[PDB]
Amino acid sequence: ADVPAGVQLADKQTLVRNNGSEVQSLDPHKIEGVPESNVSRDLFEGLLISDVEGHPSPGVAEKWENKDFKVWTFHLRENAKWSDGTPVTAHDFVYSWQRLADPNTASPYASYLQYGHIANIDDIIAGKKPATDLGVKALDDHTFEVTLSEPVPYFYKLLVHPSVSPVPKSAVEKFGDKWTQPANIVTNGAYKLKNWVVNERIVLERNPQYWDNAKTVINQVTYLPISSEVTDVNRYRSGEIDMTYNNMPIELFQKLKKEIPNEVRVDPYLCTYYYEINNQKAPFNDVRVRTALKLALDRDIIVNKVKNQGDLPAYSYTPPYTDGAKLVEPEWFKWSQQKRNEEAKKLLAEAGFTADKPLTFDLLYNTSDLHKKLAIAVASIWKKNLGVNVNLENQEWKTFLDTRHQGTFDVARAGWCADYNEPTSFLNTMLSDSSNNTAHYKSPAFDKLIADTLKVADDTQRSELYAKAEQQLDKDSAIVPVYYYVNARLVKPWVGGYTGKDPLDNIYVKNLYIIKH
Repeated sequence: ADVPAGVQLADKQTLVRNNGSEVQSLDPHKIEGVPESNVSRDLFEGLLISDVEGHPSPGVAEKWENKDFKVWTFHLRENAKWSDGTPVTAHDFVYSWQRLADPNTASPYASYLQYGHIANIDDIIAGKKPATDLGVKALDDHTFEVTLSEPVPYFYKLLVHPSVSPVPKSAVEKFGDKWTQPANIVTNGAYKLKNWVVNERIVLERNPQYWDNAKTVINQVTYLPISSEVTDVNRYRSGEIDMTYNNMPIELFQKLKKEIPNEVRVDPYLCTYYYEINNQKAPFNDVRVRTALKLALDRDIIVNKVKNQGDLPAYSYTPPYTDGAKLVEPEWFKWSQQKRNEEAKKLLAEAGFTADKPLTFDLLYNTSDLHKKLAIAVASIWKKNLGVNVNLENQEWKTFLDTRHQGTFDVARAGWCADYNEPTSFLNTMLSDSSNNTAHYKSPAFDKLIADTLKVADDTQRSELYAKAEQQLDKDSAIVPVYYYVNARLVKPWVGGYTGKDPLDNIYVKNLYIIKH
């Protein structure tokens, strides 16, 4: 943290953050969500990290070079250490990226190495080559070299994500799935794990071995698993919580802006809220059905009447304000809702649905006040505008994500936030073979457009191809875009260091501090 001249620090430097749900895991290779990543940034540090405004900055690597954007060489700081006092080396990164690539680890982020195009990853994912063939090597203990199969100019931006953080081989091997328990875990970020009570709290304490430990201010941070946004705001206003999770309750938000305006932080956020359709399951494998659901949803009602929290109606998957996005707004989005409804009802009638045999399906959402109220409104809207019946189903976060990967669903509430600020951070998740493709969408035309983006050496042609890929996704109605999120949360006046300037919201508790109050 960089404490401004003159601020008086509180005597007790502790923080309580709500984290939206119980994490899937603390293992960097077994996670894919925001709550998981929130805890991961405090515990495990990769090659680079985001600074307080979101810029990619030195992490374990203090400096790096690239040759033709294909061979990237990272110089690791000599004093980077694990919480047991042992050095973090380039060998730790070799082992870790191999474990991420290995099919036996079954990481949801195995395709992150395809997104960066590390040499040989496709054959490794498909089991044709061993993970030791991955294009990474330790040139010495403090030098990690990555070789890609084609130039990737934004490659370093991917490196702040948890999936490419190091994991301690000795603990993983000796303890297996229990390596992340407090007694066994070894970490290299600013904090160490003190307590992990499932569905109660995660407590982190400062890691004295962290290389930048002298600049860490907060001594202990607790992460809570509260999925009710109303309850989170209640425990923030009672004094227990210092920073809520950034999902806000419909019940109280309007009230909050007028009662405590200075605590309500609302900033840009590169995330998209959408209904994910399972594209491989009839009748959702019919584009007419998917288009009808997309058009009949009334975004103005949801975004402006039901939610009204500053979100913008969405017509794409990649947010239009992503760095490099130059998207073409489709004609259906400019139409009136009445015209969208007619087209939708027409496509459904063409699809074979009638009043006698209506379209009836499930709408899965993870437990949440926000998601439940929005799914009840969407169910109503679809019933009124299109005559479809939906059965709402809630599941806790970890189970919800597993359900989506299994494909044991019809339509699911969904949200993707960028991992690096560039359109492929969204677009690569819709590639046929992506480990993050929970839409189960497979389009050779879409895959080809994205493959062609690194076959050109021009950001204008790249942007044009990203626009065309969005148009292909839209023409196939792979998803139902609803709105582009804003990052809205409550932060007590005494929490210093949270700028809100990073549109990826990659907060590190090592950057915050408590002002005397």
